[PDB]
Amino acid sequence: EEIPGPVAAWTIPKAGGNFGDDKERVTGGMNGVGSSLTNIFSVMFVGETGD
Amino acid sequence: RVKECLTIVMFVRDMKNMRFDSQTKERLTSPFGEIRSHIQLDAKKISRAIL
Amino acid sequence: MIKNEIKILSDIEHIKKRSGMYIGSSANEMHERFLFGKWESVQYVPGLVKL
Ligand SMILES: Nc1ncnc2c1ncn2[C@@H]1O[C@H](COP(=O)(O)OP(=O)(O)NP(=O)(O)O)[C@@H](O)[C@H]1O
Repeated sequence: EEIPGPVAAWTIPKAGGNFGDDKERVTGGMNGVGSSLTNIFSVMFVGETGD
Repeated sequence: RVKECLTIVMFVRDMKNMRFDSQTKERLTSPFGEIRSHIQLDAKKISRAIL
Repeated sequence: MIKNEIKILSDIEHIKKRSGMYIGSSANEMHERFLFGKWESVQYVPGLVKL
């Protein structure tokens, strides 16, 4: 299925741009599951990303 | 008994190849060679400055 | 220039390349531990004992 960017980042786990090489990445993220973990335990949620 | 009487405020910026052992992410399991190669902090300055 | 290439690994290569995540400390280190009644300082490799 074709799912766009922010909704796959916020609803489906194992999704992120932090799955790169360990020798270059300065960010602390390694899971891809985080905003899904935020969104699952929320009864209301709205999220806007302008690019 | 030496190290039991200190409070330490350590903030480290711009590190690479971080490894934490849990999704809790509360503690670093990175190898000490990468951390020792990245850190160029003069700890002997801290030792003479608290001596 | 640093090299940013996103790599996805299978689980055998994920364990074999990121060995500190799953078997703990993978270096020859020293610990003060209980052995047969005595708290003594001894040096070993924790991965074999973990497995
Ligand atoms: N609001 C957001 N802003 C930026 N990136 C986001 C956002 N929500 C989700 N993402 C992306 O999706 C991922 C969120 O899941 P998460 O589990 O945080 O992954 P991680 O950052 O790789 N691991 P970790 O931070 O250790 O939990 C991030 O890696 C981002 O790439």
